Amino acid sequence: GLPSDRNQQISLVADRATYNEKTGLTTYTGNVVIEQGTMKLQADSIVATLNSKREIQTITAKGRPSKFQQQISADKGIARGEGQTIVYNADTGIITLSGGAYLYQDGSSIRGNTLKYSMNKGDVEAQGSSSNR
Amino acid sequence: VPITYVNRATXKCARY
Repeated sequence: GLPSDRNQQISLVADRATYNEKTGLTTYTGNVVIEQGTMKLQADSIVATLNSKREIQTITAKGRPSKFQQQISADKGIARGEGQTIVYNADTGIITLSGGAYLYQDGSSIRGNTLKYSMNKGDVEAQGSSSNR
Repeated sequence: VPITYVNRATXKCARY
């Protein structure tokens, strides 16, 4: 699009970035991050799927480790979500720890099967374990 | 609200 950048709000930064012409996607690599709020969505690599509106209909993330962080309080700066792969509803602000998952905050962490990330006074309570790879 | 696509390797930026 034309220059408008006095009105930006989201920022991604990448060391290797690629469009995906024959399939509409955009794919990013090299310790990449997308920022807007306390949701510290870094990875190595990000696959942004998008439609006719340039609307980013869903995003997939991966790295070594696979995880993102979040800032919840000035002391509770340390919350995070990890899993076998990560997929993100940019359509509603909710991240999903795909297949098998781990979720951590100060004083608590929970792990097991696939789960959607929480930002309220409620947990997932489902329990198990999963290997690294 | 809009997206900034800023580059390492180059110190430049992009949009959609």
